[PDB]
Amino acid sequence: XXXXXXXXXXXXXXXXXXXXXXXXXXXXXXXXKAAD
Amino acid sequence: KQTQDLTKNMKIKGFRKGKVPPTLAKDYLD
Amino acid sequence: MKRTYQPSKLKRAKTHGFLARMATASGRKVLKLRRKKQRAQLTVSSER
Amino acid sequence: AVQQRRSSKHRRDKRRSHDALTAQALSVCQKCGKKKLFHRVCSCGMYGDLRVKKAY
Amino acid sequence: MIAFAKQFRVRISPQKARLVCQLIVGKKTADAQNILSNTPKKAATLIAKLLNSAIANATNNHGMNGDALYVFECVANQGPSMKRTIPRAKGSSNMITKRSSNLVVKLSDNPNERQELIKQQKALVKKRVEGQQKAKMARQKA
Amino acid sequence: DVTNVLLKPVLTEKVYFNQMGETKKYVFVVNPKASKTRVKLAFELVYGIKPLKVNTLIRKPTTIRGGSRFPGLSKLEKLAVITLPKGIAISVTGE
Amino acid sequence: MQRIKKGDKVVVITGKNKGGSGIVLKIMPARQQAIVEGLNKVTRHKKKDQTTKRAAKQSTGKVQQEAPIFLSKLALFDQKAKQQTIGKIKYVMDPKTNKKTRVFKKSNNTL
RNA sequence: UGAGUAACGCUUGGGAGUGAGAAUCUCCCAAACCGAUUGACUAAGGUUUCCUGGACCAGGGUCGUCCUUCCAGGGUUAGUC
RNA sequence: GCGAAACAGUACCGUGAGGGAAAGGUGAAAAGAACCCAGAGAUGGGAGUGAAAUAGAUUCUGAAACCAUAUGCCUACAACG
Ligand SMILES: O=C(N[C@H](CO)[C@H](O)c1ccc([N+](=O)[O-])cc1)C(Cl)Cl
Ligand SMILES: [Mg+2]
Ligand SMILES: [Mg+2]
Ligand SMILES: [Mg+2]
Ligand SMILES: [Mg+2]
Ligand SMILES: [Mg+2]
Ligand SMILES: [Mg+2]
Ligand SMILES: [Mg+2]
Ligand SMILES: [Mg+2]
Ligand SMILES: [Mg+2]
Ligand SMILES: [Mg+2]
Ligand SMILES: [Mg+2]
Ligand SMILES: [Mg+2]
Ligand SMILES: [Mg+2]
Ligand SMILES: [Mg+2]
Ligand SMILES: [Mg+2]
Ligand SMILES: [Mg+2]
Ligand SMILES: [Mg+2]
Ligand SMILES: [Mg+2]
Ligand SMILES: [Mg+2]
Ligand SMILES: [Mg+2]
Ligand SMILES: [Mg+2]
Ligand SMILES: [Mg+2]
Ligand SMILES: [Mg+2]
Ligand SMILES: [Mg+2]
Ligand SMILES: [Mg+2]
Ligand SMILES: [Mg+2]
Ligand SMILES: [Mg+2]
Ligand SMILES: [Zn+2]
Repeated sequence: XXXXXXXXXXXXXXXXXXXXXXXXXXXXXXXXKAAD
Repeated sequence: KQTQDLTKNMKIKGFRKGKVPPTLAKDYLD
Repeated sequence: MKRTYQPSKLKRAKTHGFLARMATASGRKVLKLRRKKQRAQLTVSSER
Repeated sequence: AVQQRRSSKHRRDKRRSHDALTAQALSVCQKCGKKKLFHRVCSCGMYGDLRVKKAY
Repeated sequence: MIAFAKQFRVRISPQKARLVCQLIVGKKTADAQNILSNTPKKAATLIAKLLNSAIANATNNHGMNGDALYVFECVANQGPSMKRTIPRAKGSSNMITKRSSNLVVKLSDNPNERQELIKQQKALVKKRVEGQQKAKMARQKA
Repeated sequence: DVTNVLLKPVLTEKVYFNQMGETKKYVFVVNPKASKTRVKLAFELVYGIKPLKVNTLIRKPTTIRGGSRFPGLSKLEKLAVITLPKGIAISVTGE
Repeated sequence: MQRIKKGDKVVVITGKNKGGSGIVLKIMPARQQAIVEGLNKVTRHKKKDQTTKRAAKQSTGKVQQEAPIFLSKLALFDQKAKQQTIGKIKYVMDPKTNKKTRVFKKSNNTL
C-alpha cells in the first residue's frame, strides 16, 4: 500500500488554463488593380 | 541483514536510494 | 533577420534604471506617477 | 472561394449520409474460439493448423 | 430496467465517436463486444471499456440475467471544449477548439423498454390534466 | 564573533564524498553578507580548530512550485566548505 | 466573563436532540461553538493513509466522535436546586472575593 | 457553417525488453545525411532550461510507458581564470 | 458598482513612457462517499452519510442558440422567401 498524501498541498491534476491575448496585428498593402 | 532491509528505497531528504549511508539511517526516519 | 530588440544587461540598466530615472526632473515625475499607479515593477531594475 | 450563404443543419446531414461505417467481417478461430477478423492470424498465432507466432 | 455507465471529458470528438456508437446500438452483448474489439478506430478501445464496465454493473449491481442484455442506447454527448491559439502567418492567429465528448452507454434486459418511457411521459401529462380538472371543480364549488 | 554566521550544516552526496579520506571537508550555510575571514573566525570561536582553507558558493534564487496557484521564489544561500587538517575529524553535533 | 465554560454541565434546547445533557469538553470562542461529549455524534468514513510511522497502521474504521454545536443552542444545567431546571444567569460580583460569579435568575444558585 | 475539409513546417529497416496498451520509450545491429560542420571551446543573451527518480491534469500539430513539460531531491569550490 | 468582492494595477502586451483583463455561491453540519464490482488509473455503477446525491468538490437556480436519442405523421418524376 503506502499510498497517502500528508502534505498540505498535493494534487496530480494540476489546475491550469491557457488564455489568449487575441493578438491580431494584421495589415495589408496596395495593389495593381487601380482604375484611374 | 537488518541494515540491508532498512536501506531499500525510503529515500532521505538530501540523498537518493541505493547509496544510503552504511551507518547513518536511524536519525531522520526514526 | 536582426529584430529591433537585441538584449543587453548594461544598456537596459543604464537607460531605464532607477539611477537613470533619479537624475532628472522628468524621471522623478515618471517615478511619482508609477508610485501613484502602485506598479509592482517600478523600474526595470526590479527584474527579480 | 467561400460560401456566400450559410449551409443549414440539413444539407450537412445529407452530405454525411454516406459517412457511415461498415462492420468488418469476423470469424471464429478453430483452436481457441475467440473472434478474429477474417483472413488474419488470431491472437494465439495459430492460423488454420499452422503455429505462426508464440502465444500472445 | 436500464443499467448504464458514463465517462466525462473523453478526448475523442463526438463526431468521430457517433460513427462507432452507431455500430453497436441494438446489438447483443457478446456480438457488440466482438464487433468493437476488431474495429481499427481510436474511439473503439474507449467505448469498449465503458461497455465492459456497464455489463459488470448490470450483472452485479442491478442484478440482470446477462444473456438478455442488448445495447439500448450508446451516444456521445458534447463535452466541454478547450481553446488554444494557433500561430498563423503574417502575424495573425486562429483559435483551435479541442473537442471532448461525454460518453454514456445504456443496456436493458427487456426488449420493449421504449414503451415504459412513453408510459412515464403519458403519466406526467395525465397528472397535469388531472390537476387542472380538480382546480376547475374547486373553482365551481366556490 | 556573535556567531550568527553559521546557520545550518548540510549533508548531501557531495558532502559525504568529501567528508571521508584523511582531510575532512564540512559544508555549512553561512550569512550571505559574511566573508571568508569571518567564517574562519566563527569556526575558531565555536569549534576550536583553525580551518586550513575556506571555499564559498553562492546559489542564486530560482522559481519554485511553478504552475502552482501561487508561485514562489527560492532563498539566497551562501555555502562554505571548511577543510580541517590531516587526521582531525570533529562532529557537527555534540558539544 | 462567558456564558458557557469548559466543564460545566449543559443541555440542548433546540434541534433533533432535545434535553441532551452533557459536559462541555472544549469551547471555540471565535466560531461560537462548543464540543459536548455524547452529543452530535458524527461518523466520518475513515479512509486508510500510510505515509508515516503512525500512519503505517492508523487503524480507523467507524470512529464516532463529537461535532461542535452552536453556543446559542446550549443552556446551563442547575444542580444545587432540588428540582433542576434550565434558566439564564447573571454576573453579580460578591464583595467577599470581589470576583464575578454567575448566578441564575429564576433561583439564587451560584454557578 | 465552411468541415472532419486545408494543414500537420527537410531523416529509414529490423531484433530483444519494459509496459494494461509501442511505427514514436530503452538497448543492439545496420541505414541515410553533416563533416570550414548538424563537429568542439567560449563572449553576449537566456536564468535552472543542468543531474537523478517518479508522473502522464495540461503543453508536444499524431502517439507516447517518453520529453527542454510537471513533481521531489540535488548541483556552480579561485592569491594565479 | 472603483480598472480591481479572489493574492488587481496582478496575469499579460511594449525597449520605454504607457496600456491593461477575466474570474463569487456544496450542504444546517464534510457527516467530502469507508466498503464491493469493472478498469492500468482517473472514473463510473452500487453501498453509506444526509431531508434532498439529478445538492458529490464539474459543487445555488440553469434560459436560448448548438449537438444527439426516441413514440406518431410525411418524404426518393421533384422547380420550393
Ligand atoms: O474599382 C475598380 N473598378 C470599378 C469597380 O466598381 C469599375 O468596375 C470600373 C472599372 C474600370 C474603370 N475604368 O477603366 O475606368 C472604371 C470603373 C477596379 Cl480598379 Cl478594382
Ligand atoms: Mg439532425
Ligand atoms: Mg462524406
Ligand atoms: Mg513572426
Ligand atoms: Mg469553427
Ligand atoms: Mg568564488
Ligand atoms: Mg466563425
Ligand atoms: Mg464540423
Ligand atoms: Mg470541399
Ligand atoms: Mg480534398
Ligand atoms: Mg492533405
Ligand atoms: Mg516535421
Ligand atoms: Mg518520416
Ligand atoms: Mg556524406
Ligand atoms: Mg555547432
Ligand atoms: Mg521552467
Ligand atoms: Mg534529464
Ligand atoms: Mg524520467
Ligand atoms: Mg497528444
Ligand atoms: Mg590552487
Ligand atoms: Mg514586461
Ligand atoms: Mg452518484
Ligand atoms: Mg457545465
Ligand atoms: Mg448547478
Ligand atoms: Mg413519390
Ligand atoms: Mg415526368
Ligand atoms: Mg414554373
Ligand atoms: Mg406549388
Ligand atoms: Zn486462436
